[PDB]
Amino acid sequence: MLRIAKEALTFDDVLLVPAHSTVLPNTADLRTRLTKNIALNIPMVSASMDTVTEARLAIALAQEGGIGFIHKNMSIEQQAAQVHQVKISGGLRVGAAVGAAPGNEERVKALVEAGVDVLLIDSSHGHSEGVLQRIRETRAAYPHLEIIGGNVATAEGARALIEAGVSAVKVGIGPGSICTTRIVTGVGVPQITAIADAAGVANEYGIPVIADGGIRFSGDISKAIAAGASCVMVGSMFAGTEEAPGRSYKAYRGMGRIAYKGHLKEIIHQQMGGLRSCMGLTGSATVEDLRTKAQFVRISGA
Amino acid sequence: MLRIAKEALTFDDVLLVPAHSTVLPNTADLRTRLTKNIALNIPMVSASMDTVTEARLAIALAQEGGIGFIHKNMSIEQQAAQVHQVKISGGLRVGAAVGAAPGNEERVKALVEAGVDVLLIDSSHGHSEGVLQRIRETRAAYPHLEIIGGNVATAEGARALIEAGVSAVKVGIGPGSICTTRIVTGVGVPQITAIADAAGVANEYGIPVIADGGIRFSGDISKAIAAGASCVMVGSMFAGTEEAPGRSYKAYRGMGRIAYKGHLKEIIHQQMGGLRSCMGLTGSATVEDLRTKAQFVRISGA
Amino acid sequence: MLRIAKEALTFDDVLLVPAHSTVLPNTADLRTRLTKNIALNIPMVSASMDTVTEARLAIALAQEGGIGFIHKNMSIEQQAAQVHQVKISGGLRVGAAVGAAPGNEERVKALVEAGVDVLLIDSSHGHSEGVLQRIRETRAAYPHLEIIGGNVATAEGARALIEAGVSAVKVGIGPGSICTTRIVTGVGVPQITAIADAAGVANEYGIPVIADGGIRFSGDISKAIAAGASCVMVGSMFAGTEEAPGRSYKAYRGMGRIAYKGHLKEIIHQQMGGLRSCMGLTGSATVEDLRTKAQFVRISGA
Amino acid sequence: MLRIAKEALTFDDVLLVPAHSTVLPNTADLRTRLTKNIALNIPMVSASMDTVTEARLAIALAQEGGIGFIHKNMSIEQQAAQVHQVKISGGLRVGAAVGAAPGNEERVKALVEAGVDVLLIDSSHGHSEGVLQRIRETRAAYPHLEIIGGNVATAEGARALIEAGVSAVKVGIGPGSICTTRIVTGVGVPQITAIADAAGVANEYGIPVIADGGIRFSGDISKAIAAGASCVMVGSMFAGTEEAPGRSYKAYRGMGRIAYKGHLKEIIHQQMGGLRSCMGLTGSATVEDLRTKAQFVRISGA
Ligand SMILES: O=c1[nH]c(=O)c2[nH+]cn([C@@H]3O[C@H](COP(=O)(O)O)[C@@H](O)[C@H]3O)c2[nH]1
Ligand SMILES: O=c1[nH]c(=O)c2[nH+]cn([C@@H]3O[C@H](COP(=O)(O)O)[C@@H](O)[C@H]3O)c2[nH]1
Ligand SMILES: O=c1[nH]c(=O)c2[nH+]cn([C@@H]3O[C@H](COP(=O)(O)O)[C@@H](O)[C@H]3O)c2[nH]1
Ligand SMILES: O=c1[nH]c(=O)c2[nH+]cn([C@@H]3O[C@H](COP(=O)(O)O)[C@@H](O)[C@H]3O)c2[nH]1
Ligand SMILES: [Cl-]
Ligand SMILES: [Cl-]
Ligand SMILES: [Cl-]
Ligand SMILES: [Cl-]
Ligand SMILES: [Cl-]
Ligand SMILES: [Cl-]
Ligand SMILES: [Cl-]
Ligand SMILES: [Cl-]
Repeated sequence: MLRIAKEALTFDDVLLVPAHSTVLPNTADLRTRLTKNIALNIPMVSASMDTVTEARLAIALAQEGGIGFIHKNMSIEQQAAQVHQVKISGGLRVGAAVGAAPGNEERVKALVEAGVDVLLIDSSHGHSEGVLQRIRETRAAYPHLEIIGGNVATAEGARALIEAGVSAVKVGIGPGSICTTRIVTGVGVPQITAIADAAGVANEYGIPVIADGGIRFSGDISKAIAAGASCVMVGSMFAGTEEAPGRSYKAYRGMGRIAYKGHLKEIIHQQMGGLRSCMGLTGSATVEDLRTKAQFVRISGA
Repeated sequence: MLRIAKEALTFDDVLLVPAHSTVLPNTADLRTRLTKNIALNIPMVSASMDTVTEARLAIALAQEGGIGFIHKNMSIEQQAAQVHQVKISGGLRVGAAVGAAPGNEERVKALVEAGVDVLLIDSSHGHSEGVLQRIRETRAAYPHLEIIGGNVATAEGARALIEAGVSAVKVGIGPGSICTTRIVTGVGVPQITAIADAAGVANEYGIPVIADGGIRFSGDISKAIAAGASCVMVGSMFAGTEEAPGRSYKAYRGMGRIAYKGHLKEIIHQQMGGLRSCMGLTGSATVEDLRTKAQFVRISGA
Repeated sequence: MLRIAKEALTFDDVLLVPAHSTVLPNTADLRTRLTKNIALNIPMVSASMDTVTEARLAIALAQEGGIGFIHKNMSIEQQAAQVHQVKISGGLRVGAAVGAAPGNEERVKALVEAGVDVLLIDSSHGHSEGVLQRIRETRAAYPHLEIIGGNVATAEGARALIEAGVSAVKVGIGPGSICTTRIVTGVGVPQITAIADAAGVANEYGIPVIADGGIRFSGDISKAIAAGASCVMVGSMFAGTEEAPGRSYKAYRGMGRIAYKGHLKEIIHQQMGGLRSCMGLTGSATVEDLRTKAQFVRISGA
Repeated sequence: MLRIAKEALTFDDVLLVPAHSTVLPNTADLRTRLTKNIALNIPMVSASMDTVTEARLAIALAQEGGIGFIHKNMSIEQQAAQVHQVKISGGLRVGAAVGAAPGNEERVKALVEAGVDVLLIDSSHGHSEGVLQRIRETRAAYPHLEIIGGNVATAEGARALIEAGVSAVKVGIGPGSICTTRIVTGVGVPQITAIADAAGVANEYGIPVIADGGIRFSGDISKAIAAGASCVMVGSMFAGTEEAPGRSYKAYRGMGRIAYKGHLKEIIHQQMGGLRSCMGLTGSATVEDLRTKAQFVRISGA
């Protein structure tokens, strides 16, 4: 009667199962892929948000083995110069975001001319035909440009993005800490099922999946990876750091205030320490082992 | 052993699934049906409550494309005059409510003579034989009058109302924000299952279903429609507005105080903006697409 | 692997389903049975607790159509005299409780000689052999005495009580508002499943089931009856009334303080008004209709 | 798609079912086994934590019929002397913990020479090859030494420990009140399923299982035993007692403050009183009856 496609699971619905292990946390290999052709030293990227990622944060994150996505709420001169700034600070990679509306061609051109490593075409709805069309137009114009498209939350959405020409699929409709999509629209898919459904398709093509939204604790990063993600995208977790664009707070807002957190490097150290522990507990030598072989148990939340 | 008919779902048990879309929010078509023969420009109607709907609110809502139901807790002169007031403010439609007890014939006659577009026969229990009898008596007396009957929460209740002669079925036993039915009586059906069960029957006859109770957020409106409703009836959401009959509050009570909310037009704008977004995300060009083709996922609430 | 007998449901797991009805709340028939041979005008009895039932409350409740159980924490003279007090206030019925330990014979004799209508043999564990033995000894000694035995929470426990000679089975292990059994012992059965399992057996013999514990709201009374109970036993709900043995409170304690509630008659009126409403909504003309024909839906608690 | 091994249950997901009983709480037999060759008078052991167990607590617990595990965060002289202290206070048994890193041989030798009854090889991950290797090395060196290995949370982990030479398997990954494993790593198994899976294997060899972590209330002890554990290990429950190493608190920290609790003997008395009650309710004459024959119901947590 009611058209229910299936049950869907979020981070708090599952735990990872410990397994025989020869991995110690300090020996775990955190290397992974952002896109088909771009490797990362750690599985973390920053959100393309005007309170999270500008050049300073992008530099800090790349030095720690991640990549930042310069947000689009700035002029092209400003966004190209930020790209260039990162590129000259010693062979660092950088991304930049553009919207999916028509008229973005000059922004894309400037970013590409500035040496951007990866273009993110950011949308609240990656399965929208206008998004697919922007990706197809960009891929035709720039046959060798690494392109992330998103966000999707289904197998069919991931397949559509891949067939539009993306280099990586970004997943997340509903899960972000801002919570407006779900409440305002009634649309979303719990993020563990969303990642798995997208990865089920993406794996067939060797296309990485990026898990975007809902990461609160380092345990969520492990679960996101085990569900099939190659890396995670975080906004709230890095907002309020020194590097982000009677107590001290910084603005965090949807594209609210967050308590000051100090320097990004310590946050990243704590988060990856958790991941390293999980890899020791699950016997995962590499991110790929975690992503393809670790097992979950479903829990009640009692 | 225990006589359990089935499991039943409420709004918080489900999310809508994003889908391929050529719909933009500004292009979504919000037109729908209130009854077999009455169209609405937006899928919203107001509750027949003495703290929610009198002439002023009914006028404001009709100007925005909805319809109001003038409550019955007033004399006939008063209720007929309120009907007339709305009708003369420029070709606006209006409803009015009457109780299901015997002796309502003169009230119904006066409302009909005042030009009421739709008569609501309101009951806490639409599957009661006394209600069915009042609907049958009214339908026989006024063969062409649009009549809403309710409330029901089951397939069998919807079928009984239709067989009594209603023009639309109103659903909701248990879900209203007042919460007394469930707590006091132990009776109710979670509203997403209630809407779907009623729509399963009503669809066979082209009879609209009105989802009444439990709408807190614009996301609930989308879900109600996707479960099979043609429009939603709201009480709490409009109570406390300027138009409803050291902080400022208005009474909201069952047939309690609610913080002042300003003008109805802004509320309606925000609520329909959410619905338009959901339609963009689900690829629903029209209310009918959302109502008949969108899909849900079941969630745990973790 | 894990020895799980089945899933079990409490009051908050279920709702009653509305049904076709010719019953109005004021026409509902609240008569029921306490025991095989004792009728009640309403389905309520009071707990045998030293902060709930002495003669004054027992009188008030019997005048409203219920029956009270004089608690045992008093001497025999005191407990017999309390029995007699109720019996002389105009043809009122009364119960009295005794413990299940050996040595209760003189207490039982005195109660029987005082005219007690029903003897309650009260235990936290009715399936204990010592309890069954006390019931068997009492039944042999007093072949015509109405005897309630309890508490049990299973089919097998109900069958054992019946085979020991009880006139009614009292159900409840775990559900009481005091909550110590569950927390301290880890033992219990959710009360809706407990009632149904016990009634499944008891019905085969025409033996009533009394639902004891966990009743918070009048909705719980309806659900208890629909699960198979003939009446409900309440402690917290009547504790703190005028009649029970800078704000005003009375002691409520396990065999804590409760806010003063005024007179018992108003409480009973409100509780039975809820039940009458439920019977109108479910089309239950009599307690037996509710107990044997009404249907539930299972809910998530979202 | 998603690699989910199964659903898993914690203490709050289940209740024990009452059963026919000839057991009174005062007649229940609390004797059990710690290891293959070490009996206990009550099923309780203390955690090897630097805020829970040193000689004073170990003595007090052994006098009540349990055994304590002297923690390792002290020198060998200190840890051997603490062992000796307990051994001379009148034929008391004592355990001691060592880490699983290489270099522990002299610590183990000193503990064994001091008369330690049981060696605990403590790890957050008992299925780690380094742990299995330390157990195998210890078993080869000390063919007759009772050795506890842990912690594991799976059948396969329990089997690995047994095949490494342990005398008892300790279970718990994720359940401890400190909660860091789950949150930081995303790894864990709900403790009732973890105990049952481990006991399913261990039972085949007559090897006891020790349930470690998550015990808050005496009801949890009963459930842990019924799930298959022979005894429980507690940290938080004994931290803050007089004997543990403007209000009064003691440190409780992971290997935080806890309110002062008075003397250990009263805590143990209350906890075992709950267990005795559960055994009366379930008809379990002995710990083995509870561990192998009692039944659970699954509950929703409403
Ligand atoms: O519900 C939303 N309302 C918004 O206004 C919004 N803006 C961004 N995003 C998305 O949230 C992601 C970051 O989520 P977290 O704060 O949980 O890391 C981001 O990376 C986006 O995918 C939004 N989600
Ligand atoms: O539980 C209830 N006790 C009452 O006294 C009551 N009065 C009205 N209604 C119903 O609630 C609907 C409006 O519900 P919301 O405030 O959730 O919009 C209305 O449209 C009615 O269907 C009641 N429900
Ligand atoms: O957990 C418990 N600890 C106690 O000390 C206790 N004493 C009584 N009872 C039982 O609770 C019933 C009344 O429960 P309510 O307050 O929910 O009506 C009573 O009728 C009893 O069945 C107890 N339960
Ligand atoms: O999540 C954890 N973080 C820690 O730092 C930690 N240290 C000890 N343990 C384990 O917790 C057990 C005691 O748990 P309880 O306080 O629940 O009795 C102990 O017996 C250990 O198994 C830890 N768990
Ligand atoms: Cl999608
Ligand atoms: Cl989520
Ligand atoms: Cl109905
Ligand atoms: Cl609902
Ligand atoms: Cl029982
Ligand atoms: Cl219960
Ligand atoms: Cl394990
Ligand atoms: Cl747990």
